[PDB]
Order: sequence, then C-alpha cells, then structure tokens
Amino acid sequence: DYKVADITLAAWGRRELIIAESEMPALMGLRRKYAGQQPLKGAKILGCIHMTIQTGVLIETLVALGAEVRWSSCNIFSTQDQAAAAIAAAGIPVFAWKGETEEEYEWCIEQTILKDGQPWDANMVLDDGGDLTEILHKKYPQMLERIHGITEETTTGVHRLLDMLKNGTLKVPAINVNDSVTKSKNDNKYGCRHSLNDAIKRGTDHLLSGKQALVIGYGDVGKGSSQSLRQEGMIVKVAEVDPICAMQACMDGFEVVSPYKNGINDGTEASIDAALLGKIDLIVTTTGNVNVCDANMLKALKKRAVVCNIGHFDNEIDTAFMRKNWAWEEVKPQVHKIHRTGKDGFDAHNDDYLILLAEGRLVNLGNATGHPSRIMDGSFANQVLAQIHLFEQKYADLPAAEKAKRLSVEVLPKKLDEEVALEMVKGFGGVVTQLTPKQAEYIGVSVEGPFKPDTYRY
Amino acid sequence: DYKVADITLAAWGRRELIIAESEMPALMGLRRKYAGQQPLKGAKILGCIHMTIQTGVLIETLVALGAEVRWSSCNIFSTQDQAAAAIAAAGIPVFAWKGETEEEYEWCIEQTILKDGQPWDANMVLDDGGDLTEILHKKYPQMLERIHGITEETTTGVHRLLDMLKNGTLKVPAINVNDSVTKSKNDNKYGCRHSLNDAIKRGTDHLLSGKQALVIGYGDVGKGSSQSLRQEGMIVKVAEVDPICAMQACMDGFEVVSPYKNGINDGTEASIDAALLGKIDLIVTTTGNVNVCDANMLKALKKRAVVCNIGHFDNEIDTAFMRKNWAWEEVKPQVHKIHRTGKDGFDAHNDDYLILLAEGRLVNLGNATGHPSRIMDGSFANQVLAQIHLFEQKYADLPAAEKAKRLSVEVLPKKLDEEVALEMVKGFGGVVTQLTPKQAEYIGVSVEGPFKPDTYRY
Amino acid sequence: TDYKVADITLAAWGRRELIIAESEMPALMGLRRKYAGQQPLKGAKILGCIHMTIQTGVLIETLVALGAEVRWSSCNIFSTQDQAAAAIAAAGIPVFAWKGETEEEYEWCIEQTILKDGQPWDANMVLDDGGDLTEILHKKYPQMLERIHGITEETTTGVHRLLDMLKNGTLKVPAINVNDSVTKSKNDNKYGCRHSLNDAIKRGTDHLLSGKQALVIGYGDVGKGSSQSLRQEGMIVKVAEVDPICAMQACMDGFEVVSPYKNGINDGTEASIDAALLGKIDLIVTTTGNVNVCDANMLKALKKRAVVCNIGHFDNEIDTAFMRKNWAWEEVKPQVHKIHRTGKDGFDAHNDDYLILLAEGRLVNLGNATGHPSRIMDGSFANQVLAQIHLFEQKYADLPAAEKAKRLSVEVLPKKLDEEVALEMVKGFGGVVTQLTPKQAEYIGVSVEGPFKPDTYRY
Amino acid sequence: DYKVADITLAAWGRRELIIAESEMPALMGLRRKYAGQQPLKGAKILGCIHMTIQTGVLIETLVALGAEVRWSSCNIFSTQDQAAAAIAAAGIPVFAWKGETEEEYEWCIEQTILKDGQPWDANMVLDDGGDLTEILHKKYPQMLERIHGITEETTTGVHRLLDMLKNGTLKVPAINVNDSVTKSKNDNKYGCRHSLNDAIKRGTDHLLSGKQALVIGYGDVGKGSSQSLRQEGMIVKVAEVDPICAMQACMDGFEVVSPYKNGINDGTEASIDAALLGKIDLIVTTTGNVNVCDANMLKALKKRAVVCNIGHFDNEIDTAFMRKNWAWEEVKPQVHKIHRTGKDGFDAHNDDYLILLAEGRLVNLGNATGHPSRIMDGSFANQVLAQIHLFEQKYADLPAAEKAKRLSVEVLPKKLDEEVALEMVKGFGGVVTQLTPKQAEYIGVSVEGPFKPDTYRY
Ligand SMILES: NC(=O)c1ccc[n+]([C@@H]2O[C@H](COP(=O)([O-])OP(=O)(O)OC[C@H]3O[C@@H](n4cnc5c(N)ncnc54)[C@H](O)[C@@H]3O)[C@@H](O)[C@H]2O)c1
Ligand SMILES: NC(=O)c1ccc[n+]([C@@H]2O[C@H](COP(=O)([O-])OP(=O)(O)OC[C@H]3O[C@@H](n4cnc5c(N)ncnc54)[C@H](O)[C@@H]3O)[C@@H](O)[C@H]2O)c1
Ligand SMILES: NC(=O)c1ccc[n+]([C@@H]2O[C@H](COP(=O)([O-])OP(=O)(O)OC[C@H]3O[C@@H](n4cnc5c(N)ncnc54)[C@H](O)[C@@H]3O)[C@@H](O)[C@H]2O)c1
Ligand SMILES: NC(=O)c1ccc[n+]([C@@H]2O[C@H](COP(=O)([O-])OP(=O)(O)OC[C@H]3O[C@@H](n4cnc5c(N)ncnc54)[C@H](O)[C@@H]3O)[C@@H](O)[C@H]2O)c1
Ligand SMILES: Nc1ncnc2c1ncn2[C@@H]1O[C@H](CO)[C@@H](O)[C@H]1O
Ligand SMILES: [K+]
Repeated sequence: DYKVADITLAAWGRRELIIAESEMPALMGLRRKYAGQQPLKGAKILGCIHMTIQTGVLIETLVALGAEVRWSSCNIFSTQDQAAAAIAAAGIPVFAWKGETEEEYEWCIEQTILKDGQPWDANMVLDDGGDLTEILHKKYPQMLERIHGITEETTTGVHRLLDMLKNGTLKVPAINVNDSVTKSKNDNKYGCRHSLNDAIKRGTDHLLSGKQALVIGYGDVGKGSSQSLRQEGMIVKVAEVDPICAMQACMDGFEVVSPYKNGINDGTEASIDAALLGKIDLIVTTTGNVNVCDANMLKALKKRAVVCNIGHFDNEIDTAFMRKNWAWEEVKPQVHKIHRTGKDGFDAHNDDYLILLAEGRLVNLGNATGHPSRIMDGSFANQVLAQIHLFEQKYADLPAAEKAKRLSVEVLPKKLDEEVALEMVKGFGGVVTQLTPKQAEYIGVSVEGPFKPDTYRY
Repeated sequence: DYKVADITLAAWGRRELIIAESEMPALMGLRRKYAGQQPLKGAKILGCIHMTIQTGVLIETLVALGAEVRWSSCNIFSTQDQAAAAIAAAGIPVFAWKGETEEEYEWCIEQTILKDGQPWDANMVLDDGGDLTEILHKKYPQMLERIHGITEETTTGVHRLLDMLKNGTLKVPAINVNDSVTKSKNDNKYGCRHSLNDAIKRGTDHLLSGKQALVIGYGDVGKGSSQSLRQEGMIVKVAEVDPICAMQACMDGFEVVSPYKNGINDGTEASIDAALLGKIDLIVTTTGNVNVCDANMLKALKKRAVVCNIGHFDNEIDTAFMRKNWAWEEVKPQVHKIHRTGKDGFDAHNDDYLILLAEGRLVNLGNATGHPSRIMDGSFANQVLAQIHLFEQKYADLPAAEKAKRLSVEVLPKKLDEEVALEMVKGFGGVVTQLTPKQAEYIGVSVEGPFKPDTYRY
Repeated sequence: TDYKVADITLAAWGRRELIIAESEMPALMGLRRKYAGQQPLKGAKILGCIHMTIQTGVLIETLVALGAEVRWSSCNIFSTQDQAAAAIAAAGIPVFAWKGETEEEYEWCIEQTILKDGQPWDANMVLDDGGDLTEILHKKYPQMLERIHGITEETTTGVHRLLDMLKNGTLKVPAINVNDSVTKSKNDNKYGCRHSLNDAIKRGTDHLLSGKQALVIGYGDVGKGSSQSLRQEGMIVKVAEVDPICAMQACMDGFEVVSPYKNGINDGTEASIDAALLGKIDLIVTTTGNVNVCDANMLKALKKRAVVCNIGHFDNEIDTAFMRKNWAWEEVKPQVHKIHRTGKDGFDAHNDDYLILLAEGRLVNLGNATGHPSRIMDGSFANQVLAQIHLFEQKYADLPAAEKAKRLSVEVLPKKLDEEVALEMVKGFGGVVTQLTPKQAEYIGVSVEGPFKPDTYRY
Repeated sequence: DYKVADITLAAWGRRELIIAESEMPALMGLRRKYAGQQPLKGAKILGCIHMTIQTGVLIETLVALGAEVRWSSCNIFSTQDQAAAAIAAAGIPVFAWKGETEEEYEWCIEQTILKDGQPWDANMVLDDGGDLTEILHKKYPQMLERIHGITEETTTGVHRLLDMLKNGTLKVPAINVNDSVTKSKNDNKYGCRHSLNDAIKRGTDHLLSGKQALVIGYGDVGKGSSQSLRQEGMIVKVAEVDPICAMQACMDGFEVVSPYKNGINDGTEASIDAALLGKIDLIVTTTGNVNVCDANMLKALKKRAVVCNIGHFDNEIDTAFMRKNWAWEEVKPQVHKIHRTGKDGFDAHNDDYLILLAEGRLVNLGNATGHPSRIMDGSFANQVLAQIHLFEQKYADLPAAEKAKRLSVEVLPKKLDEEVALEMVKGFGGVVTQLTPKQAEYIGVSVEGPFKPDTYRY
C-alpha cells in the first residue's frame, strides 16, 4: 500500500518529470549504454534517499537496468507530493507524505523495511544519513549476512561507519562517494556560485554593484560565495583563520581583515574594529563552526545591512541574542526586519534596523529553489555506479575464509568517476581526445584510465 | 679562491640585492622571530641550487641564524655573475663559472666538498638536481655517516630516492617538499598566470582583445594559463584528455573541442578537423607529453599564427619536422619566422608563415623574466624550515638500534607550511583571526593548528 | 477614487516594500525636501502610462507631494506588480492595471485614463512611454491638444515616433526628450538590463547557464548590458549587428559577431539561412526594436529545445504569427510556453522536437521578473519630475499666436541639473567629491561650482 | 633623395613593416576596396604628424590612391631612422635628424615648402600640432589661394583653429579628425588598457595581485587605466571632480575617495588625511590639470610607494619640490630612486624612499613602445578619406559668392566614420547583417547608412 497525501496529483507529476529528465545526460547515458547487458538483473535494493522529483529519474534509471526496489524518505520535510503520487502510480510503494510532526514518521520507520510484519531477504542498501545503517545492525541483525554492501552519501554519517569499523560492529562493507572529485566540485563549489546571488536578488531585489560585503571563511563554499559576489560588481573582504586558505584569498584579489583588534578576541566591547563594521553592507558566513558572528560584531554594524548564512546551521549567527532584546517584523515569507531600538514599541519609519534572510538557516534553499538539474546529476550518477561494482563482488556468497578480508570501508574507485564526467562533457557537446598507443606509454597510464594518482589535488 | 669572472662586480650586485630584499617578507620574518635563539648554530651545510639575487637573499638569511655553508651550482647554463660576486665578496665561497660547459663539473663538484683536498665535515645537504645525492652515495662512503638529513625540491628527483629506499641503498633520511601546498600553488599556478601574457606582449607587441585562442591540456599550468588570456579579451578553446579536468573547463566558461573527428587519432590527413584549425592563430601547449601537436595541425593551421610552448621540453610541438622542410628567419632576439613553402625560394612578402616564440622550448624563461620575487619567496621559506626540523632530531647521534626506523621519505608536516603562509599574509597587511578555546574543541583542532587533515585538497 | 486592480488585499505588503525603497533613492527624495515650502507644481494636471513597478510608486508620491494631480495606468501586458499598484490605488489615485491582460484589455485601460464620467478631463500634461498614449490623443479626441502645456517621453522607441510627427507637422505640443540625459541613457539602458536579464532567465525556466551558447541581436545601449549579463555568468555569447561602429565595439569587448543569413544577405528562401550555427544555439534574445529580426525560416532551422525571449518593446522582433498558425502550443507555467514543431494540431507527451518561449516574446525581464532595481531608477525619475517643473512654467496654451509658433520643438535639459542629480546620487554610495582650488579652475577653464564638460562631450 | 642621415638601412626594420601593415585591417583594406579608380590623382600635400614604423604606411596608402605627398619628421622624438631611410629610398624627400637644433627645427621647414628656391606647388596640408600651419599665414601667405583644405590632429590646435575662425585671418576651410568616434574610443580608452600594466611590470617586475592602488580622475584615460589595473587583482580606488564620472565609477566596482578631508583643499598640514595615504602602494595620474600631487601627500605617503604619470601635462606631480629638497638616484636607465632622508647624504639601508618610473612624464612613452597597431590604425584611416572628401569639392575653383559661404570648419561626417568601422570589423573575421527594404523603411534609414543621429552618445 501507499501513503501519499493525494494520488490525483500524478497527472502533473509525469508532465513535470518528462522535461526535467531531458536535462540529465549522465543518467540517460547510463540507461542507453547498458541496454541488454542488464548488470542489475536479480538485484533487489532498499533505498532511503530524500523523495524529490530529481531522484525519480534515478529510480527509473536503475530499474531500467533490471532491478526491483522498495522506497521511503529519509527526512520528514524533503518530499514532493506530485512526484510521490507519480511513483505511487508507477507501482513502487511510497511513504513520503509530509506529516511534519515526526510522530507519524516514527511509526513508519520500520514499516518501510518490513515486507508485511516480518523482515525479508534484501540484497543491497542505499541510504541517506546512516539512519537505516543503524537499523539493520540493531533492529534485525538476521538479514545482515545476505547484504552484499551499503552505499551512503553524507560526511556526518560516514563517521559512524568509520568509528564502528574499529569497534568491530560493522558487519557488511560500505562505500563512500562524497570524497570523490566530481561530487565535491559540483555540490560544494558550484551551485553556490549559481544560487547565492539568485537568493539575494529573489528576496531583497536590491542592487549589488558598488557596495561592500564581508565573507567569513574561505573553504570550497567560501570560494563559490566570493566569485558570485564579484561577478555582480561588489568589493569583497575575507576573514579567515587558516593561514594557507588566507594566502589564496590575497592572491585572488581580496583584502584579508580581522574584526578584532590585533586579531585577538577578548569578549569585550573594545576588542572590535569599529572602523570596519561601521562601513559594510552585507555579511555572508561560510564555516561549519560556532559563533563566528557574535553579539559585539552586530552592534557596530552599519544600519540597514543584510545578514545571511549558507554554512552548517543556526549557530554561526547569534540569533538567540535577537529574540531576547530586539524586535522582529515581517516583510515577506523569509525576509525580516530586526529593530535595534528595543524589544517592543518599534516604528515603521525607523532608521536603525537589520535585514535578515531565511531567519538564520540556509538561504539558497530557503529564499530560492536551490541547486539546478545539471548539477544534481553527477552526484546521483556516481551512487548508482556504486551498486554495479558492489553487486558484482558478491560479498555474501564468499566463504568465511576470504569473507573477513573484504569487510572494509573503501573509497569509490577513480576509474568509475571518469565515466560520470565523460557524459557531462558529451551533455555539453564537448569532445574528448583519445590517446595513441605510443603516447599513453610515456605518461605511464592505461588508455582507458585512470590518468591521475590518488594524491593528486584537482 | 673563487671562479667568478670578476670579483669587482660585488658592489653592483649588492646594490641590486638591497632593493630585492624589500620584496620577500617570508625570509625577513624568520630573522625577527628566531633572533636570540640562534637555532642553526653549529650546523654545516652544502648547497647546489642555481644562483641569482633571490637565492643570495636565501643564503644570507640562512647564515643570519648561525650556520656555516658552502655553495655551488645545479644548472649548467643559468648564471648570475654580479650576485655570485656579491656573495664571494661576503666571505662565503662560491664556485660557479661561465662557459656553459659540462666537462668541468668533474672538478666543479669535487671542489664543493674538498676543503683542502680532504672531505669536509658536513651535517646537511641542500641538493637540487639530485646530483649531490648520487656522488654522496657512490663516492666518499666513509664521510656520509654523520649526515642528518636531505631536502629536495623536485619531483623528477625525489623519484630517484623513493625507488631506492625500497632497495636499501638510501642511508640518510630525506624530506620531499614539492608536494607541500605553498610550493605547489605558488609555482605551478600563479607564476605562469603572471608571466604568460607579459612574455607574449613583449615578444609580439600585438593586441589580444577579440581573437581566437586554443589551449591544449588543462592542468594547473593550463588552469592558470587561460585565466591570463581571458582577461586580455580572447575567445579561448580548451582541449583535454582527462574527463574530470574537461568537466571543470566547461564549468569555467570555456568550450571543449578536439582537433580530431570524434577524437580518434588515425594519423592520416583525412582525420584532421580542417574547419576548427582554420581560424585559430595562437597556440599554448600545456601538457608534458609527446607529439600532442603533430604535423597535420601545423600543416592545416590558419595562415598567420604564433606558437607558444609552456611545457617542459622540446616534444610538445614537432619542432624537428620544421628543420627538414620549413626554413627559419630571425626578426628579434627570440622570435622566428617559419615559411610553409620549403627550404628554397625564400621570399620577403609571403603570407603563409608561422611564428615561434622560443624556438619550441619553454618561452617563459626565454622571452621574459620568469616568476616575480614575491612568489619565489615562499618557495624558499619551507626549505628554511625543513632544515630546522631535520636539525632538531640529531639523527646521526641516535643509537644504531633506532637508526633503522628513520630511513624514510616523509612530507613536510602541515604546521611548518602554515607558519610560512602566515608571514606572507602579514606582508600584504592582512590580519589572521585567532580561535578562542570554546571554538577549538568544536572542530577538533587545537588553537595552534594544523586545521586541515592530510587528505584535504585546497 | 475608483480603481480596477487585481486585488486590494495586498495594500500592506506594498507599503513595506516602499519604505525600504524610499531609503534607496537619495536623488529623488532630495528634491522632495529642497522644494518643500516652494511648491512649483501647484494646480498641475498629469496623465501617465508607465510600467507599474515598485519604483513608479515613489514618482507618483513625489508629484503628489509637490502638488500634482495624477491619473495613471500601466504600459504593458505583463508589466504591473500587483502589490505595487495596490498601494497607489489604496492611497486615492484612480488607477487601472492588473496581470495577464489582452489587447482587448490594453486599449480599455488607456481609454479610462482620458475619459471621466465619459467626459475628457482638462489635461495640462502627459507622461507617456512607448508612443501608445500619444497616438490616441492625436488621432482621437482632438479637443485636448489645445490645452496641453507639454508632454514627457522616456523610451527610445517612442522618441523615434515623436520626431516622426514633427517632420509631418502633425505634432501640436513640445516635448522634452528625457531619454538623452546621461543619468538616463548611460545609467538605465546599460546597467539596468545587466542586473535583470539573467535574473529573469533563471526565475522562469531555471537552467544552469555556465557552459552553454547564446546569440544576441543588436549591440546598442541595451545590447551591451545584455551581453555583460550573460558573460558574467559563464555563457559563450555571440552578437549580431547591422551597425559597423557598434559591431567594432562588440569585437573590442571580447565577443564574436555572426549573422543568421549566409554572407549576410537575406534573400527570403530557405537556402539563405545558415543551419550550421543555428543547430547548436540554446538561447536567442532580441534587443533590436525593429521588425522581423527573427523570422520563420530561422525558427525552423533552430536546434531542438532552444530558448527564445525578447526585451524590445513590441512583438515584431520574432515572427510569432507563423508559430501561432502552424504549430500547437502548451503551457507549463505562467509566462512560459511550449510549442511542438511539426505538429499542426496535436502533440505526444514524449515528443523530442519542440521549442520553449518566455512570456510569449514580450518584455521578459519586466514580465518574468520584477525589473530594474530601485537605486538605478533614481536618476531617470529625478529627470522626469524635474522636467515637469520646467515645462509647467512656460504656460504653452496661454501664449499668444505670435508667440505660439516659437515654442514648438523637441529639446533636452541643461547639463547643470544633470550634474546636480549625479552628485546626490554619488553621495549615497559613500564617495567624496573634491573641490577645485581657485587656481585649478582658471587653468582648466571652468567655474568652481559650474559645468565641467561641454555639451558635445559623449562620456 | 636622402637628408635624415646615412642610408644605414637594409634590414633594420623594413622586415617588420610587413607584419605592421598586415596587422592593420582598415588602412590596407581600403587600398583595394577603393582601388581600380584613383580619386586622389593630383592632391599635393605637405606637413607632418609623426614618423614611425606605423606612420610610413599612411604615405604609401595615399600614393597607392595616387597622391604625391611630401613629408618630414617632427614632435619630441626624431631618432626613428629604421623607417625614415626607407621613405627616402622610395623617392620622396624627408627630414628627421638635424644639428641638435631642437629649439628651432624651422630650418628643416624651409627645406620642405621650397622646391628650387621657388616654393613647392601644393593644394593640401597635413599637420600635427600647428607649428607648420601658422607658416602659411605668418611667413608665406602668397601660396594659399591654391589650397582646398587642411587637416589637423591635435586638441590644442583645434582651439587655435576655432579662434582663427572667430577672427578673420582664416582663409581656407579646415576639417577636424579628433571628433571621429572610431578615433575617440580607440586612442583614448583601448590604448591604455593594453599599455599601463605592461609598462608598470616592464619597469618594476613587481607583483600586483593583492596590493592597493589610487588613480586620480575617471575620464576616458581613467576608464582604461582602472580596468588595466583591476584585471590583475589589485584593489583600485577612484578620485574625481566630475559627479557624473564618479557616478559611473560607483557602478563599475570601484570606490570613490578623497585625498583631502571633506574634499576641501587649503594647503594646511591639518586638512590632509594621512591615514588613507599611508596605505596606498601606487598612485597614477590621469587628469590634465594642476597639482593633483601637492607636496603634502608626498610627505604622508607610505614608505616605498610607486608614483606614475600617464597624462599630458607635467604639473600633475610636484616634481619641483622633489628635484629640490630631496636626493636622487638612478636604479636603471629609465627608473629612479629618491630618498626622503633630507638635503644630502644617504646610506643605502633605509626604510623611507620612493620610486619614480619616468620622473613625472608619460610612462607609456619611456617605459613602453606605446599604442599597438590595431588601435592607432583606426586613427590614421580617418586621414586618407578626409583628403578624399575635400578633394572633390574644389574650393578654390568656386566663384566669389560660393567661396565666401564655404569657409567653415566642420568635423568629419558620420557617413565616413562607418566606412572605417566596417573595414576593422571585417578584419577579425566577422560578418555584418544587411537590412531588407521593408526593415529600412520602418526605422527611417537608407540601407547604405548612416544609421544613427548626430546627438547619439555611443
Ligand atoms: N548550504 C549548502 O549548499 C552547503 C553546501 C556544502 C556544504 N555546506 C556546509 O558548509 C560547511 C562548511 O563548508 P565546506 O564544506 O566548504 O567546509 P571547509 O572546511 O572546506 O571550510 C571551512 C572554512 O572555514 C574556516 N573557519 C573555521 N572557523 C572559522 C572562524 N572562526 N572564522 C573564520 N573562518 C573559520 C576554516 O579554516 C575553513 O577554511 C559545512 O557545515 C557543510 O555542511 C553547505
Ligand atoms: N613553466 C613553468 O613555470 C612551470 C611550472 C611548473 C611546471 N611546469 C611544467 O609544466 C608541465 C605540465 O604542467 P603540470 O605539471 O601542471 O601538468 P599536470 O600534471 O598537472 O597535467 C598535465 C595535463 O595535460 C593533460 N594531457 C596529457 N596528455 C595530453 C594530451 N596528449 N593531450 C591533451 N592533454 C593531455 C593531462 O590530462 C593533464 O590535464 C610539467 O612537465 C612541468 O615540468 C612548468
Ligand atoms: N526593457 C528595458 O528596460 C528597456 C530600456 C530601454 C529601452 N528599451 C527598448 O530597447 C530598444 C532599443 O534599445 P536601445 O535603447 O539600446 O536603442 P539603440 O538604438 O541604441 O539599439 C538598437 C540597436 O539595434 C540594432 N539593429 C537594428 N536592426 C538590426 C538588425 N536587423 N540586426 C541586428 N541589429 C540590429 C541597431 O543597429 C542598434 O544598435 C527599444 O525597443 C526600447 O523600447 C528597453
Ligand atoms: N598618454 C596618452 O597616451 C594620452 C592619450 C590621450 C590623451 N592623453 C592626455 O590625458 C589627459 C586626460 O585624458 P582624457 O581626455 O581621457 O581625460 P578627460 O578629459 O576625459 O578627463 C580628465 C579628468 O580629469 C578630472 N580632473 C581634473 N582635475 C581633477 C582633480 N583635481 N581631481 C580629480 N580629477 C580631476 C576631470 O574631472 C576629468 O574627468 C589629457 O591631458 C590628454 O591630453 C594622454
Ligand atoms: N522598474 C521599472 N519601472 C519603470 N520603468 C522601468 C523599470 N525598469 C525599466 N523601466 C523603463 O521601461 C522602459 C522599457 O522600454 C525603459 O525606458 C526603462 O528605463
Ligand atoms: K524592481
């Protein structure tokens, strides 16, 4: 049976899916080339990726390889009704309705994995966040021995596998694709460069040329934010803590500045550089840290400045300071005014206030529609290629003598990653040059790949 | 005492070094921080690196902290007479010479070690070409027994050590620093981005906005090459063989094409894409390979075109095809004219002629100045710090029970590289922020660093 | 008092949009203070037809503050912002504008701007855009032009039509060409589209743009901003032009120039179109203001799934009439439609050969988005409100017949007022202007506080 | 006929005159687009503009259209014999060098107008700066009744021409070329975005990525300079006296600053803002006014900063307060080192000293070759056609009534300015669209042009 808020919405879902799947050369090429080869025949997969219409393309892809699947949603908010009814109409069971209370979802966490009222024989597992990785070890250990392997994509859940490997709890092998080149370049750096100024303009509608912005942190995401601001016409300052990253910011044309005098933070009103915070119009925070934009910074900020976060979650900006002594007023669904004059009794025509986007949380998913389709394609294409390599190995059928040595946490091989990238090149219409036999020997590389060492920094 | 051509030029040399010292913060900062401690007192070092004012500054800051050194040359050709005099008149022996001749290094090497016809007491080596390692191992076996360590800068020479470590021939620990972040990002990427268009606009004195350009290979050198050309105003095409690099090049705003139909390199003129080559005029070869540009692209290229090589040797462009049928003419110190008609019938008004910038060899070192001093500064401070890290161990004074555990090729630890980068960031006027304790345990990194793991790509 | 807008419920939302907006326009809000006790526009009457965005609210508020009487209506089919029009109506201005209109509705709304209780009210001034409002008053209802002091024109496509009437002698009242000021030509036409074009493209269809190819028709003042908007994102752009000088400038900025027809000559057959390049183009944009710059033989040769959009002022740029008679249309969302090629009256749900069209080929950045930002629109609106005062003083209809024929022409404002606007517009960003020593002014040849460039200077 | 020097010339530059003329699309394209018939058979012209390798091509172009102009050299520099001996070898007399009579080269002028003692018959004049134009009124007025018109190429000279028209002394109509739109944008803007940074690097070999700059003025030269510095990664600031140019600077991604507090200059040491000045690493002068470098900023400037000039007038930098009161040194044949120690007596180890790159003059002349060919080629093509247009009116051969009303000074018409833009577009390989008669009617323009009104500001 299916649990979708409404089923009649499938008519719109298919119309939406047909155009969207036209934008994804990688999954289409995977469908085209492995026609007849059917490497997924006889494989039954259990999956938990978030139910967006994007993943419907993948779900239709790998089944076109000859695989039967069962499905659910990992997060209680990451779902779409029109796609959910679409898969329900297709035939694959779904429980991706939006309960938004987390009590109905806790009642159905095991409803998805049970066939009817008992466990059953499943072959491969594809998860998101490791929530299902906990389940088959702790709830129903019996079906563990038949699992060939696990694919998971998250860097906060891979640590769980890493520190259960040492404890000897991990029963069947796992694979990680987050640390690969294509996913790391596409998800982190690009997309943000494409969506940050979309989010700022879709919500505020202000001009950006000729103004001043401060960006804290210069990682992969910090670079994507710095590029998206300059190309619109702003002048950008970077605050960094790692000396090596700060060296790149200077050589790319930025002013490295510290909002504390001499770079020391003493937690006092006099530790701040008041000549800097009183001149800047926009602040963007790009760290996975805590309290990088503290209380003393904002009191020195110029009036009418815009605050937005793209980092981890609601810790970089002291938003808890806001609800204690400053008032909040609403403009639109996710733009607010914070009034510095007092907790209540504020006035519309006031001069000292602040502009906040997405009330602290991530904005490029809040004040816009997020990553496009050409980008969330090679991230997905690598994962389905995890299944093929992991299914052929036949972990469960191995006898106990050699079974022990293949229980490991490894990285996605580089040769596989060169095949997702080849289809994006052909998706853009590009042509890749072939190596003559005499030529490839000089590099000391196979004609088909891989071309680069394991330590190479792309 | 000395083999410099003229001792008298030392005053002019010193005049040059005095100004050159102004543009190297990293070397200067070392002297301020480590005064009074005098870490290098008692050390005796040999050197072999090529000579200039820059390495003269490096030697002066080396001897400032208390070391005694002897010095020589690594490259046969490159010579800097006035700086060599400037040091030979400082009281430090230098044995460089002019003549550009190989037969005298039989005596040039032996004069580096022989103090008075006898082996001299040594503690470190600062070899560059790896030739001192060879003489050290194969000659004077009784003397190398007290050497603490070795620092090398080149990947083509660290291989000769990494292959011999498995064989047990290596007798002293070494450090490879070419894989350090500062060394890799400064040299490969930023120097060429600074000097490519300068070399072009000196050699040709043309204009570059609104023209057709092709860049073959998309490595770090080629990643920094196209940036220098897109700023001037060129429409630039990119060719590549590694799919992931091409997938980057598409996402940087370049069109990816190949000179062969569908990419298959048959060998006959029937396979050359005649339409694409017919409107390009500037070529910059990036790859370190063989015949990446064979005869049929130069036989089919547009009528007027200039050739630029930034690779490593004389194998990227078929320059030996030139010498047998297409004649040459000199117009300026290094710019040549190549007429695609024959070796007879030279004419002065011909339209079908091509242009080489450095007769096929690398053009940056031939037609221009090379890297600026500021970039070259940070390449040397790591070699400074490596000597300290090797001197702090006292490898030769450890018991023979433990000496068997130290013959290794390790990389430079991250902390030293961060300290080198900090002295740069203070040179531009940037200020690096300091972490409070309550933010340090959040990541899992101490307040002093290093902040990134070993596997991180910057 | 009376109004017909999409809704009144959205009155609050527009206001908060405006209070922020008022703080982004230093130059216009300056005149609201300088001429506070001095009220030059007392007893004036205006009827205007401009895009009803969030900026056009502040201009109405300004004119009301200086004592004007306003009856206003929108200018285009898809241009109004239904929260911005609600506030102006809610304040008391009779206004008639909504979204998704038709040519039947387009002409009705203007028809209420002139008529009141059926009676044509005595209008002293007109604020027109695109020449539409001019044409009715001249061809219809001649009684109005014998009591009109002046009219103000803002777009370059209506200026052409207005100088067209002078040569024929059918023009009755003088006008100020507000479009030729520097704070209008080189501030709005160039930078405005740079901020809004690639915004509007991304909100409508939402594709990644880095790494695709596009074609741009026209390298005028709008063309430059358009090309920069595309290039800064990652596109591989080409420009097509009929003017040699603008073509040379396009070559100098790092672009390549091509033409849709072989050798450049447009015979009219299918054998003149070059399908070599049209078969790899994912985007075409019209910036011409002319007719038939994208004809029927071009659309047939186009690569599948390509995108088309227009930023001129009319529908004549692309030959739409072929599409709506030969090919079937399907809607995927507002202002975006799908046209299935080779299908006269039907289409499969899995078809591969089709095209996509943004807002049916009308003004896309204003129909598929919210238009230019507030800060750029400060100079031109200041020029407009300033030009209202200059004509309102001469009292054209009160002059005698001898003095009547000496005031009939078209002109542009003097440079000093432009510089005064530019100063207050600069001061907002945080710049500091440096005054000249009494020796420096004499050396250069200008006054210390006077004009600094002659009128021939092009900037 | 040879009068500049010895022949001295066989292959000392004549070779690269070929690449020079091939570089220039329009000046050579007209040569064959208006060949076949020769409209200029009988135009006897004289005077000078320059004498370079790029200046000898115009004379040959005129001759190919049938003219027989007589030439000589002028202006500040006349050592460029690498092309002068070629012109003399072509059969027309020319004068470049002289007996060091830079104060008075009028003796050369007497050798040009005269043929056999009797003055040479002429009907047209081609002048640079007017020192030769006055001669046909002050010294030899009897020849002028044969003149059809004159051409002038200077911004100061047109002022004197308009003054002469205000007076009555004008006796021949004259045409102006500086108003050509293809000349205004090329020589002003495009010529300094290619040459400023190249010259800076050529004379200093410095790194600019990360340093901070100040540029005074935002005219057309300023617009070129700002792009030429920004594209290299510097942080650029802008200063201006025109509010409109400042407005334009605000929206191009630059910041507006003022060397004087509140912008009010009064000569006091208390009104200047030394804090801003103590951080600027470079100042470039772009105006044409007086005292943009007062003696006070040279006192408050940061140590070891760079000062540059690209303007025309030398009172921009207070050089008189520098060549007095302070000591000077020469680093290299074009760069100088000036000490702020005091009157005299300096040790070469100090921290306060500045640097001048051409000593107050234009840096694109001394430290660089200058405007490349493809920019200043657009300038000359306005000259041959200007001769063509004035030759078909026959000003002298009109009766008295027509001659009185034809004495008028006008710019070159718009129709001729697009016939030069066509030939430069066609050079890079582009194609220009042709309009249909139905389209031509709708706009209001004939299919042959001109296409835009005269008050249009491109
Ligand atoms: N919203 C999105 O679309 C999105 C996408 C990818 C990642 N993320 C999130 O981004 C976060 C980090 O980005 P990343 O993955 O590029 O990480 P990263 O580690 O590569 O970058 C973090 C940088 O911040 C610096 N930093 C740390 N503490 C700082 C401080 N107090 N002040 C200044 N700089 C400081 C670090 O030195 C480092 O350079 C993660 O939490 C990740 O979940 C969000
Ligand atoms: N001039 C300088 O300043 C300087 C500095 C550093 C290195 N180098 C030299 O540059 C050379 C190459 O640069 P790198 O070290 O960054 O290279 P790299 O190792 O980063 O990669 C070389 C690139 O060439 C591509 N490639 C290989 N064969 C190809 C072929 N036949 N056709 C097309 N592409 C092909 C590879 O895919 C790769 O992208 C080296 O040999 C090095 O010695 C020069
Ligand atoms: N949407 C907006 O914000 C906005 C703003 C101002 C003006 N406009 C509109 O822009 C249009 C004109 O733009 P402008 O102000 O830059 O005027 P413009 O005259 O400077 O530009 C028109 C350009 O089109 C070129 N052109 C004409 N026929 C052509 C052809 N067949 N092929 C190629 N190019 C051709 C002309 O040579 C000229 O360069 C008008 O329709 C006007 O209403 C829109
Ligand atoms: N070196 C060359 O190749 C070259 C070429 C052409 C012109 N020039 C010379 O360059 C100079 C300017 O060139 P242009 O015509 O592009 O400039 P411009 O005439 O267009 O503008 C010069 C600017 O100087 C500004 N200015 C004047 N006094 C000022 C002050 N005290 N502070 C700040 N700004 C001030 C003015 O506002 C003006 O914008 C002229 O002297 C001209 O002769 C040199
Ligand atoms: N937001 C806006 N509100 C009103 N008019 C606008 C806006 N954006 C652009 N315009 C003007 O609309 C006209 C379109 O032809 C141009 O004159 C342009 O300046
Ligand atoms: K808007």
